[PDB]
Amino acid sequence: PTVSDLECKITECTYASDFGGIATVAYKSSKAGNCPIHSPSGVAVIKEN
Amino acid sequence: RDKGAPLNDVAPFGCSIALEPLRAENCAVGSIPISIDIPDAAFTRISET
Repeated sequence: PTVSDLECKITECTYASDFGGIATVAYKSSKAGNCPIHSPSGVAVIKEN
Repeated sequence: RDKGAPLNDVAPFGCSIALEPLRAENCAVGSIPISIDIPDAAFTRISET
């Protein structure tokens, strides 16, 4: 991993849903890796980790 | 014989009035409200990039 230039764009969402939110995180890495996707919220969770 | 301007023949939309339930065919009349389901396939992948 090396993470730089991170942005979140939400393309579409279902309002306050089970996992009805679809968003894309576009990014730059200096070294490709696998980075954990996350939200520290308890009123929101990311489906994937 | 009082055909000096039947509505078919002066139809100001070029409607070919046709008979039986009655209809005005191939007009230039109005503007048409359309609720159109756009295919998601005809937008970009997930990002304007």
